[PDB]
Amino acid sequence: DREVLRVIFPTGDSKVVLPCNLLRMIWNAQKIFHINPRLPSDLHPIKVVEGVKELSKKLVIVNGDDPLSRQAQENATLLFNIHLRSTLCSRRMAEEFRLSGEAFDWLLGEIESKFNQAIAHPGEMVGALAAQSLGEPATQMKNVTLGVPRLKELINISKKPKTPSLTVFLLGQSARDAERA
Amino acid sequence: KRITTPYMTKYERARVLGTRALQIAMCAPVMVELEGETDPLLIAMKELKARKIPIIIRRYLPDGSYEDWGVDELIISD
Amino acid sequence: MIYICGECHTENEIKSRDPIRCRECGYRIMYKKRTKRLVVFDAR
Amino acid sequence: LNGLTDRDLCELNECPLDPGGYFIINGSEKVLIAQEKMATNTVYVFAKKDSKYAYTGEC
Amino acid sequence: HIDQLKEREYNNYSWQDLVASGVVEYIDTLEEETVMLAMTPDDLQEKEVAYCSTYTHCEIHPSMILGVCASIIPFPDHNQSPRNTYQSAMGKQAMGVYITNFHVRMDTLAHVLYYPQKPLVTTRSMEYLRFRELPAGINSIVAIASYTGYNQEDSVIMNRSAVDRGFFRSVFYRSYKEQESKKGFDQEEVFEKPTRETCQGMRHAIYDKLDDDGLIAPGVRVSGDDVIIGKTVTLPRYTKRDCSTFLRTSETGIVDQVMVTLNQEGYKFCKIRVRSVRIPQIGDKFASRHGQKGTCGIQYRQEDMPFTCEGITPDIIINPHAIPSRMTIGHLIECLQGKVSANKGEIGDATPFNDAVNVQKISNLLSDYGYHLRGNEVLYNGFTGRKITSQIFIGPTYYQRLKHMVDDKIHSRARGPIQILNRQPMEGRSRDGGLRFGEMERDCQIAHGAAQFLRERLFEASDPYQ
Amino acid sequence: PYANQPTVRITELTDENVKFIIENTDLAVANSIRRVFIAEVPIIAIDWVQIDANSSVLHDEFIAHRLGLIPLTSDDIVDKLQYSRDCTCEEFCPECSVEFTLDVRCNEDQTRHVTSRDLISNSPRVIPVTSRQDDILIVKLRKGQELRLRAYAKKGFGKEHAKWNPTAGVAFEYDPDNALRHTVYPKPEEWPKSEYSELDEDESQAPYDPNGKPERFYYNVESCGSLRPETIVLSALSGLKKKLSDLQTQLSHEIQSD
Amino acid sequence: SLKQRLKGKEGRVRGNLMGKRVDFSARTVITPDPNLSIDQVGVPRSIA
Amino acid sequence: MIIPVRCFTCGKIVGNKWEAYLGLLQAEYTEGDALDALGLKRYCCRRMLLAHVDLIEKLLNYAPLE
Amino acid sequence: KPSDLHLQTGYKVERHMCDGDIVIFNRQPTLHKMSMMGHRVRILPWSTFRLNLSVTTPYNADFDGDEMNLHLPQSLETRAEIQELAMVPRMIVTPQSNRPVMGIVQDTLTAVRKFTKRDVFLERGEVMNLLMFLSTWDGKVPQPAILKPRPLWTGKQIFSLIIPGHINCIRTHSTHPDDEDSGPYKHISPGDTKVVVENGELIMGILCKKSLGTSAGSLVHISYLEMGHDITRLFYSNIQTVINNWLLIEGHTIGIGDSIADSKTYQDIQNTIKKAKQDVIEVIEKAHNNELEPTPGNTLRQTFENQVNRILNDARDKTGSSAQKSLSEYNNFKSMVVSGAKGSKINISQVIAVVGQQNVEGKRIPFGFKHRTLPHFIKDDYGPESRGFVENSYLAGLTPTEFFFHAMGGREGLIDTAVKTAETGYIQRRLI
Amino acid sequence: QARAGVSQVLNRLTFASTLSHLRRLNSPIGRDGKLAKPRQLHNTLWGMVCPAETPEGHA
Amino acid sequence: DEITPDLWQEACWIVISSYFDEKGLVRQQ
Amino acid sequence: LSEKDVDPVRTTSNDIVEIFTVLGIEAVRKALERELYHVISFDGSYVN
Amino acid sequence: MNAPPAFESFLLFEGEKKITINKDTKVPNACLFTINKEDHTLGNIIKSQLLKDPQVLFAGYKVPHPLEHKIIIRVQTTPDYSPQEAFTNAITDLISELSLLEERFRVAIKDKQEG
RNA sequence: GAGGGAACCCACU
Ligand SMILES: [Mg+2]
Ligand SMILES: [Zn+2]
Ligand SMILES: [Zn+2]
Ligand SMILES: [Zn+2]
Repeated sequence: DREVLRVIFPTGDSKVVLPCNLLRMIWNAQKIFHINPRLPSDLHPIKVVEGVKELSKKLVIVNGDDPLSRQAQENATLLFNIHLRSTLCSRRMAEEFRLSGEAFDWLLGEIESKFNQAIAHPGEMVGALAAQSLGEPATQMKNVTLGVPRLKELINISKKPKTPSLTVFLLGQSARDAERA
Repeated sequence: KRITTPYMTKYERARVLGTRALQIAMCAPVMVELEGETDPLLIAMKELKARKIPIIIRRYLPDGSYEDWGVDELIISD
Repeated sequence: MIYICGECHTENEIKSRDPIRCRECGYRIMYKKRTKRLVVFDAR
Repeated sequence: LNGLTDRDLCELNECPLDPGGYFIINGSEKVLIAQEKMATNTVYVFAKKDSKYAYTGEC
Repeated sequence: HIDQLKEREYNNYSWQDLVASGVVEYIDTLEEETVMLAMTPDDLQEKEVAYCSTYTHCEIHPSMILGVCASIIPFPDHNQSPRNTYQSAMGKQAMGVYITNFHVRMDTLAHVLYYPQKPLVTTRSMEYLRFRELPAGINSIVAIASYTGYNQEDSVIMNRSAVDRGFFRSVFYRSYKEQESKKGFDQEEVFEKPTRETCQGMRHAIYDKLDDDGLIAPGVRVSGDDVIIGKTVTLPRYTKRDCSTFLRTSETGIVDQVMVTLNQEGYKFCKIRVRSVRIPQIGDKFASRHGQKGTCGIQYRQEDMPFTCEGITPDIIINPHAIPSRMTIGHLIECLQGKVSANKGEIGDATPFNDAVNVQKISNLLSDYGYHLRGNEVLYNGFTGRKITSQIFIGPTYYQRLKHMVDDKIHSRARGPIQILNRQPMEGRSRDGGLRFGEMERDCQIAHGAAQFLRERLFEASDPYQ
Repeated sequence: PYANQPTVRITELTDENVKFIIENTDLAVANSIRRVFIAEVPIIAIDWVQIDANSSVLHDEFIAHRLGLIPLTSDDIVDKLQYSRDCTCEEFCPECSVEFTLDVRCNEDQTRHVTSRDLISNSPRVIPVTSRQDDILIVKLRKGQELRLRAYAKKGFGKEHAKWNPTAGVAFEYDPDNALRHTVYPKPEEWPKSEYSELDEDESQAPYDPNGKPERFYYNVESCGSLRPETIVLSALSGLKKKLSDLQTQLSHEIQSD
Repeated sequence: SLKQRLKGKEGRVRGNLMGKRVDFSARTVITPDPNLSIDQVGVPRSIA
Repeated sequence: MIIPVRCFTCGKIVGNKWEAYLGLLQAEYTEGDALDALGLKRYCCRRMLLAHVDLIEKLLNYAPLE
Repeated sequence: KPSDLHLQTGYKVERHMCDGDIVIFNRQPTLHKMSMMGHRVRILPWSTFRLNLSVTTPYNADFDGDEMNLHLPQSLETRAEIQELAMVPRMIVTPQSNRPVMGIVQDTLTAVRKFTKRDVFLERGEVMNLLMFLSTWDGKVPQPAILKPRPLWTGKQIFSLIIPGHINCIRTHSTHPDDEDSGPYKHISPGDTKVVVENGELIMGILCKKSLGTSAGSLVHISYLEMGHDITRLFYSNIQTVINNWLLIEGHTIGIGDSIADSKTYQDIQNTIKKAKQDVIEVIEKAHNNELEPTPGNTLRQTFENQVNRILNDARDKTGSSAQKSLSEYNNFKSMVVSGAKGSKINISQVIAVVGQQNVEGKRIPFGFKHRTLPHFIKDDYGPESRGFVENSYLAGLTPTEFFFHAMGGREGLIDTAVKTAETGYIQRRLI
Repeated sequence: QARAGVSQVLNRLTFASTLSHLRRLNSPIGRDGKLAKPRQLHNTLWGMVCPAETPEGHA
Repeated sequence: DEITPDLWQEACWIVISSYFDEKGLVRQQ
Repeated sequence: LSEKDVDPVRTTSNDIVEIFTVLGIEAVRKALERELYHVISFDGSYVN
Repeated sequence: MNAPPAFESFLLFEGEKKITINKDTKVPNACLFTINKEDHTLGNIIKSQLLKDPQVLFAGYKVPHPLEHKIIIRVQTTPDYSPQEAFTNAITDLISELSLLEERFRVAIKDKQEG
């Protein structure tokens, strides 16, 4: 999962946008179930492993059992399953989050409910929503063209931009040496 | 055989509540034990919460095919 | 009826089918009288 | 109203503070807004933007 | 030259003699490209770092770069320039006495303030605009405070007790014109009091307030459905059709004048001026001289508004948050200088570029009268009597009442007149029209997913047809 | 049994104002007494104007406004006078209103100053205050202009309209040295001392009293002329007590009905 | 012409079909009210 | 137009003080001293006499229609 | 006649609009889907559409003369669509940027910041008065934060009652020092600048725009995500009412004493401006001796102007930073800025220290005359005052050349607004 | 093809309106122009044209 | 005699008052 | 892109038509997303 | 247009009750008194006189809307004592205080006048 | 208990 993440995010930006806030849900479970973080917990690590597996089976975006459906379902929840496994580790739930059995079961139920509440409702007019989500900030907007004129240059496909430009990256020691640069 | 979501969407919730409220305002038989409320939309609300609304949602697929889901067959968690 | 002339300030009896002109000074602008009606102001 | 004093204007039911400078057309006071024309008889040289002439000089 | 101009009435010395003396000179825009101006005669004085020693002309006063409406602003240089432009716009919509002979005039719309005051904080350019003879506002006591939340986002809180005493009360005069037009031999419109026995095409309103000459008379209360001119046209039982002039909708008033004359064509012509007293109301737009426009959000009585230890309650309370992003420091300095001018008895000078007036001088002057030097006062809560923990910046500020009153803008419709061609509702509140549910409203209701509300707006509530 | 025992110290008493001090009472009681000064002391003011002739430059509602704002002497008559809403007649009997007439015609080159002296009341007990200093100007008339009108003045308090406010300015103060720290000065050396301050000239604030409460309240109640200032304060105390008595009556009825 | 009737933002399609005047609508100045909840609007009695 | 009957802020009678204020001004009192002689101690009344524009004198220059 | 007044079951009565009626409320321009929202009618006795304040942000509405449109749904189906799709609490979190659109605003935001500070203590009467305005209060007066010598409640203790449910949230104040988290006092803040909400209780922290505003992860956002839309609606209403009555006690102002800086700060700002103008003259004499280095990609005038603009912008930022660090905790400009209610730090800089450089099309003031900006200058003058640098604050007042160059700068902004609205509207229409 | 707005009804709302309308200049440029150059506060307006007084919106 | 700086404000407003006594404000129309 | 010692992977343009003609339709989809994100997020503003 | 008459701030229309009592069922011994056509005057004095009562656990008042004219006074007492007796004793103590204040003011006015 | 259009100008957010 880490190798997949480093392929997906080559710049090292760990900030993602994901449906269920797992860290805050864990904190919620700690406060709800009065989890003492200085005591040994009654949560078996195998319960963490099998619960994360069953939960990942229970968060379905693409339905069916066709291998095409299975691959699409795996792709649609790849980051969320990676993040769910990285957050609900057996190591992290034992030494860092210290949740109990009841708190872990509640956590799995909460992640289920809050993921299913996040799935897009069919019938939602998302094209108009996108057009109002990209045009409303436009009311609040090297000689690189930027702001509203560059937005107009982008959505009206212009054969001649105002300032066409390249971003040439250099392959080899010419990237380091200024003189062969 | 039914591939659509088991959760009743917000649009289905709004339209089912409006249709049921218009029916109750047009003297449809109420299906919940009403404790003296007059508003047809509140009656439709608590029929939906009691999952006793007698309406079937026909979800049209992009094929032209459709799935008929009961209002009591759906999840009204939202 | 009774119209104050616009410049000479004298009353003129003017009925219908009589052209608007002051008899005293021939001025063409005249103004109606204030009513005798009971108009009531709250002093507020 | 030219040359009249303030008393002479008040006898005519006019305002001595009223500036004048307008016309009365059908009982409506009309002001002529001044219009900014280009100055005449003067040679002006501009570089025409994206035209067949690099520089033009008009009068 | 100054001595001779000091006695302009008794030397016959004037500006033209200054022009003849070779002292002043008319410089236009091309000639100003070849002159070297001194902003003040202090620029002509030799400096330790001499900028120029070849000045050709000098400015008379730099505050003559401003126009008529920007010369009413006190301390324009302490304001952000968009606020100067906004005040230049809104000083033309302020309410005052627009001309001295407003009683003779039959203007279509006229606004006259009950008690216009000259500003306590004037510029020296306001003498030549004749602003202290036809003024357009009142010096309020303004506390810039957060009180009850009803002044948030540009709103103000007015004193109901002050408004009851005539604070910003005004009259709106509206004049209606109508003539007996002779349209050929048949269509003869005449000012006759209409009887239902002979006239058709009425709006079914009472004609009892009309006189027997077909016109209403001064002193009669009128309402939005009432008739003020009774005109009847002769058509080729119902020979006559009622073309009576009705009053504007929802406009209470009293007939102020009726004028009867002959027009250029020799027809009978009448103008009726109706007078409506406009008391300040929630939603009426009040502005200061610094672009701090707003609507009255609430009115509290005198016992409810906060008070100083002298029992001085503000006339207007404005939000503090209207100041910071606006950067209207001229408003604060106008309040300070007005406090000094009202205590001293002077009329404060706020000419833009004046080194003799600065915030520290005004602060020391205000401290000389037993007030805090920065204008703050210990205000007490009007509801509980308790001292407000912060000390409130309060002082006399020149507010003006704008023409944009709420009763001249409120509109509603259930159903009514539709257009002739497309059978959709009409245009504007003057025609009892509907509001436009335009294309972006359609897009927003699409993004909402509300298809039945979209149908109700765009099919049922506009023009249903089969 | 937890009532206060307030004390009164009149420090000044003129024809136009009273300065007094109330001790040993709550801040809420003092503030409500101030609010009843401003809003709920009934006086007599003109509230009904019929204008017969008005040739002046001021329109009729403007004249009616100026007439309503004129103070009328309400001493010992406003207690006898009845509210119009609580009266039995059709409209304006002598027990519920006071009739004034004004009839001024200008036929001289000098401008006629129609003032409050030209209000001819039908009751000697209720007259314009300046008729009991110059007179309150109503209008000015050039030669050829007249003002004929008839008004009635009814009883009311300042919660309805500010013409029934009997007070010019109610100055109110407590804790003049800021011992309670109810207001927090960022720089107390910048702040002028109170009139009622008991501090040496070196000090700015009193030391913070942690167990203190507002208990001494300074008033300067000024009168516009309709009532004597002591009559304003006495009528305010009586009216607030009457309001509390009426509220206790309805409260007792509501308790017994429950 | 007919083309001028149909074309434009003021024409038939945009000015009368995408958007139109509506019944049962009101317009007036807004003022603050901190005593109302966020889902609640204060309405004048005449408009109501 | 004409002097207000009362001060807007407090309600002190100021309608009887305009002619006295003008007479004190033509007796060469300063405006602060003229206001102090009339008993106007709060600046809310001092602005009421100080900032007043008496337009009614100029409206009386027009011959009366009625 | 009463024969016309008879009602059979199945008739329709077109009754007047009453309390609780659902309406669609709208303000042009209708940019996004929170420009038309569902509201509940409440009849109030004046002539305006009274509106709450938190909803002024999605509507982009102030009360400077704004008018708004009310639409009444006419059937029960449209009424239920507005009730279940377009109500204001359902529109709290936008799908555009996964964050709230209603937040806490001007007076409420400033007084929340002044209210949840560490040293705010309320007597018994103040607490009971504030709890009168808490519509989601269980009736229990909490045990005060201080019991002896005198029972005193803190502002955090009352805001904990305002906060609904068991919300858990960690934010920072706008004045949180960056070195503090890696210091010895991370979980015990010396400045009370770390906001912690545990079990719906404000344990520590000063709330501001970063905590109660329209940003992602804020307290109202977490309230929406865990507690729903109705509970968040009550949260907004309770914050506004409780904080407005505490602000009736506390009070908030802005004065001319808030624009004043200390005399040492004025000497420092004048010294920074004199140093910056000396640096500008140094760059001018370097370019005039052909000693200025032309950076690659730029002509010599462009790099000269860039160096001058960098010097002058560093001057504006440093003078402003000194001015806004000299501010006391009692300052009102500082309070409204660090609450985030109204005002940037640049506004403090321009009010107190330096208005700054005026720009026309991003460059400095052009040579409108023959190689002069105004006829009060020598030709070929490239200094600060010649080309639009305003060295005065708004308190000091601008000199006439600075006044005219500031009028040019503001006219540029007015033009930019009034000519960008049409292009943006056409772009939005084509995107739709 | 005739230019409009050269004559206007004189604004009589206050005296400042009257004077401002009687001292008004107009650039005969289309108000829909997206170029900003005639709208800019040019340097040569010093002392001839007010730098603050201009309409908001399209003009 | 040159106008000393303490009299300059009065002098410039006197010459401005002379200009607005003769020319007025609507002189161009 | 064809030159020596120039990275043929990360070298890119802000020209959308050039990227469509050189690299394809999915490449110009990615490039258009990057350019739109740059325009939107220059202000610090975030759109989902 | 939509201007209410001013007498609605203090006059009860027919069919309107002055004071209503409701039981605040959140906690025991708590009543809500809705007093119509009254304002911060009575609300403040009654709240502060109720706060001086040691058997009163809670006393507060609010105006729900300044454009309306009702006062809500919430009173909670110890179970030995009722909110109705608390309200009645608060009004009784206020009337006693105002009576004493009125007679002492009359005495002080007489004493200043005779001097 | 409902009888004009269009052109233009000004203003408002
Ligand atoms: Mg606005
Ligand atoms: Zn005549
Ligand atoms: Zn009677
Ligand atoms: Zn006063």
